[PDB]
Amino acid sequence: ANPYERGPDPTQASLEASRGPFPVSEERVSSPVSGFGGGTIYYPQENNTYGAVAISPGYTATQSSVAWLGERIASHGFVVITIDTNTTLDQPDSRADQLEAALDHMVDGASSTVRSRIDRNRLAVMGHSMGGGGTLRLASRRPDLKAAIPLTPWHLNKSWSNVQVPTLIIGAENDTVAPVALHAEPSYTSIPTSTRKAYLELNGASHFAPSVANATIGMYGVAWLKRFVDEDTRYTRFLCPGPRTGLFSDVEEYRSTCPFLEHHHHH
Ligand SMILES: [Mg+2]
Ligand SMILES: [Mg+2]
Ligand SMILES: [Mg+2]
Repeated sequence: ANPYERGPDPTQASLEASRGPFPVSEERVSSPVSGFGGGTIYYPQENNTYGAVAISPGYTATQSSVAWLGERIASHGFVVITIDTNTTLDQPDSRADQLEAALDHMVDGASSTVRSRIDRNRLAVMGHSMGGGGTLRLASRRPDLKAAIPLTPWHLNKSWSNVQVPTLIIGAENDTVAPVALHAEPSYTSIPTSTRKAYLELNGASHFAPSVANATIGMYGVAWLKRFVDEDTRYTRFLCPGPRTGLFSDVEEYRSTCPFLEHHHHH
């Protein structure tokens, strides 16, 4: 059976809840750290190896705008760094470099407590807005990553025809900053159909929906990471065919390259 599985069997209820099943502790990153502005590493207290996730905030924002996400995701069994960027005005491709440097810091710069809890073969990135653009760029050039989740992404580039990393893009229907028509949707469509991918558009939502605790983002974010960072097929049933859409849905639409096919071993 899958040795990367962690935590009890998921339900809709457990994934929509404020916290996952794992108590978490934090490590503040040193002042001058190489390649990014600083951050907070959230890690399960329970001594095991977990996947690791770097999360970038957006233009004019700090780690505080994605702090909820780092704690919520860590509590489902992941090591998560929420970064500050060099400056709050850094553009998406700079945020891509800073996400990569944060991954390097978790495996090669953090305490033994942190390094010992990471399976460094199993890594993911996430980001809000320009951080979401950074997620796409880094994914484009690191096909070794297990997952990428751009949240209401902004990037001047719409063409991601090289991305092989399983990618879940969350768009916000009423986004006026990074309209899904100009960013999320063309970016999604350009990703090769051979890539495991999905696009979840939040009904009614604005650009800033990922900057505060959201049950839909939390549920689908966690389930994506479980499915791909942990290869956890207990989570496939939430992703494929995916959430109910329409008028009383929190989801306006959902696209995917479902089904998501598994590999396996015999004991
Ligand atoms: Mg086994
Ligand atoms: Mg709608
Ligand atoms: Mg749409």
